[PDB]
Amino acid sequence: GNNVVVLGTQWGDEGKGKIVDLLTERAKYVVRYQGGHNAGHTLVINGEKTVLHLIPSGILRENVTSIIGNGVVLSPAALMKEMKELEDRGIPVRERLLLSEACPLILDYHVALDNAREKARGAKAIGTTGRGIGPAYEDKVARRGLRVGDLFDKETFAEKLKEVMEYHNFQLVNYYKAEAVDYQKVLDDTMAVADILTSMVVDVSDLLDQARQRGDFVMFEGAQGTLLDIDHGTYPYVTSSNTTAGGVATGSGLGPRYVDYVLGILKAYSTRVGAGPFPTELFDETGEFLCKQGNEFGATTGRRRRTGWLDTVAVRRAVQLNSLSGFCLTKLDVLDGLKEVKLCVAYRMPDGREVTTTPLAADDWKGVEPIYETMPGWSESTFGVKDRSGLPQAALNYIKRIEELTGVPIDIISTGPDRTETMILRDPFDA
Amino acid sequence: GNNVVVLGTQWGDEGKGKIVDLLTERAKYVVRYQGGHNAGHTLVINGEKTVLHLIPSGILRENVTSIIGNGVVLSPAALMKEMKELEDRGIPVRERLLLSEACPLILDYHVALDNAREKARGAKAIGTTGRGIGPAYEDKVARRGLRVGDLFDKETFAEKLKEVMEYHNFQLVNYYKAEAVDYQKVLDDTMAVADILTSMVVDVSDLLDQARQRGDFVMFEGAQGTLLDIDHGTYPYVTSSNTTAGGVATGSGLGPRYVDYVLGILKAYSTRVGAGPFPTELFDETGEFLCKQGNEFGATTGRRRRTGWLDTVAVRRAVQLNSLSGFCLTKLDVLDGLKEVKLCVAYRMPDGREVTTTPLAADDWKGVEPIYETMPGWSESTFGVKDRSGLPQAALNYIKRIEELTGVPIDIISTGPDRTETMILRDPFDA
Ligand SMILES: O=c1[nH]cnc2c1ncn2[C@@H]1O[C@H](COP(=O)(O)O)[C@@H](O)[C@H]1O
Ligand SMILES: O=c1[nH]cnc2c1ncn2[C@@H]1O[C@H](COP(=O)(O)O)[C@@H](O)[C@H]1O
Ligand SMILES: O=CN(O)CC(=O)O
Ligand SMILES: O=CN(O)CC(=O)O
Repeated sequence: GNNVVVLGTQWGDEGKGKIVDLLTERAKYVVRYQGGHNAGHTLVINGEKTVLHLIPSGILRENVTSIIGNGVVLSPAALMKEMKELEDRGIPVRERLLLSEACPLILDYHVALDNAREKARGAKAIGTTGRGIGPAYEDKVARRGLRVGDLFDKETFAEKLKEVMEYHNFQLVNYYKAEAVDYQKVLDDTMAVADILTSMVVDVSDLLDQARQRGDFVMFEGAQGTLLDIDHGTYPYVTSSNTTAGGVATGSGLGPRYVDYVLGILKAYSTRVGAGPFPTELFDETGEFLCKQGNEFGATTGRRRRTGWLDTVAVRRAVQLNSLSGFCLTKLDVLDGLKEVKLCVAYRMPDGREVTTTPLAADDWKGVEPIYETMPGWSESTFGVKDRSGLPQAALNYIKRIEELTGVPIDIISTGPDRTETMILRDPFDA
Repeated sequence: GNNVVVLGTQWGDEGKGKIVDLLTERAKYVVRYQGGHNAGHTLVINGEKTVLHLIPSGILRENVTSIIGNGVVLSPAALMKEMKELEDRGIPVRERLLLSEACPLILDYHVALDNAREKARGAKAIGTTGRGIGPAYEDKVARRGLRVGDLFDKETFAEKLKEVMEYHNFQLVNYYKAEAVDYQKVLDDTMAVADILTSMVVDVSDLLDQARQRGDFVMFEGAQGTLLDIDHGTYPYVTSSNTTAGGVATGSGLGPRYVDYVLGILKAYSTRVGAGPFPTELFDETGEFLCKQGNEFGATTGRRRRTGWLDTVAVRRAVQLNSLSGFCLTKLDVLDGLKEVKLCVAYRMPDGREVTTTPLAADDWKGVEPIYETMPGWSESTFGVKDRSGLPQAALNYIKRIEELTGVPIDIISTGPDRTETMILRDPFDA
């Protein structure tokens, strides 16, 4: 399919950046349909790293026009930050990148708010990345926010800005007893980058309609993961946007009927950053082993990531939700050395029932325990293996049972962080 | 296609209820994927009216399970209100209707907030329906809201409720100098309907996955219209959810790849309720004629609706956005008697350019004027005509040029408010 969707089947941090960069070879466009700079999509070409946060993972490819769609909450400061960094490394970000005038803006006050609300939660803190994501999405739905296109008239912007900040500060100071963030300062910072963004502005939905009509290879890149969906996730321990493929047509403008292949990025084991349910969570050396080996530390915050065995149940939901066409198995080599391996095949409900369906809101997950199928590990090395013939029978079996369990094929297998340390058993643009 | 989407191509009030009720004949399920009780979907069977607001338009059909998906913001009070009304007329609402535990709740404080913010806008008021829609969607994205599933434990609910209201009231009283809405009262009202909703709760996304796998006829019903989309609409004069087909997979849980046919409901002329851009707006007898004849008055508020000629440009956007498979032409008989007819074929930009693409945010629409193609009307009557042979050549021509202009076929033509006063030139479930 020309229009391929690559998204996180778990809780984010499955390894999407690498796959977007990988598959972008034949693509003319890469589009982010949601999230913000809360992400940390890491690219490694020949061993040279690049951590992307807001910038689409097709930024290091001459042929690709990277696009930040309307669904995405844009932080002027972060964008400017990333560009220079890439520009200093030979990537003409401004010739490659495009953005929607529809994109919500994230400003100083959104972070202050993001932090007050979090603190306000005491023990019940979500573990948000503290980037004003939550608040930015709020102001939007409220029809009170600033989008990219408001910079079109700096006069009315400053007026609109004064009004909105006037409002937020009363709450910051008067309710949260927090300091007020200054209007003139945020104004000054904003209006100093205004001209840049506005020049990257294009009609994204009309744009993609033309590519589709011509048959161009479009790649929509997701951030976060299925279980962090604002609707379908473990509410309220979720992100503020829709991380399920449906957010593709809403935050890009593409016809829902034009999505061709939904590629699910599946890490060989689970991880979570931020508070929230996680059945297959391990608190033993096996879980610490995964931490040290998969190098599970937040790429935006640097927070230690919680680890666990693969959960085919939370995954099976992701499957149905995104109409996944196939999987890309990431970090399988992190399993090397393990004796026994475990996938979660079902959940034991607190009332004694056994189910193969996940609960919904965070509360509903309470006494839910995991049922596993233990499998033999493999001492052999898997790192860098670019073919199955090099994958040991166990590894191969683990993979197959996963397909069997989910009914979805492991189309690509990633055996290392570098672009080349991978296997494409089926190409999404082909099949 | 089994999975048919029926949505508003304009600004809502195109006549969706009637088409949902119409086409539901072979459907097992009807799903609302967004909106709230801000809608007013009117059904007329043999001349008997039923105004639906939150209840899906497949509620008067024995064979159909009506579903209110997770995208929908649910007002406990409105639901209870509608049910009794239908129950008093022989519709066993509780045996027919199902709802998602994921659904956001709308309470007293959301309306108070909705009204303060509106007032707060002075002249720049949006013209919201004042049903707490805006605020309900806000609390959700904020991860501070109450969803249906919180009623699962009334103890923690009351606690969660106390906290949220505690917060809103400080702003109502302290900022907006408005009265505080009482916690115990809202608690009392809520907990008095708690058991009803919770018994209609089902797993909607898992549910629809099974129907899809079996090949059931599913009907997703939209509310509002394409130009009221929170992202793609005339921001901030929009609604707080996504009225484009992409909101189908996000507020239902259906795989974006499972939508089969997007049916666009197109009224023969335009209308708008609430503030906002409307190029083809008429302020002359022709525009008043349409008002009196199409009986254009808000079905939720009873507000006089603004009228205008058909705008193929605002429509052409809707087309691309929703990947429309076809159109259903509504209210064509309202045109009877007119001498000349006019469709908007392009816009004259304020800088002198001529475009066939619509601007985005409300501001961007400023000096935008419409370019028309005038056509001969028809004195003949069109009301009740169930076939083309009865449609006069002019009418027929108006229809064809519309297809030509948009590149999408008028699959169904509605010649009156009653279920039977229609024409299905192509059935969506068939083709
Ligand atoms: O890209 C990400 N990867 C993993 N977790 C994330 C990512 N972005 C946000 N989160 C989680 O999203 C939740 C809410 O934070 P938000 O994105 O800051 O609004 C917390 O559990 C965050 O850790
Ligand atoms: O179903 C509807 N039909 C037509 N206009 C609507 C409908 N629902 C909301 N609106 C418009 O939506 C805008 C914002 O109001 P909201 O839906 O109250 O949040 C105003 O222009 C409303 O008139
Ligand atoms: O790659 C992104 N991170 O792991 C999320 C974070 O640091 O919060
Ligand atoms: O049918 C719904 N109305 O026209 C909207 C309203 O009354 O605001």
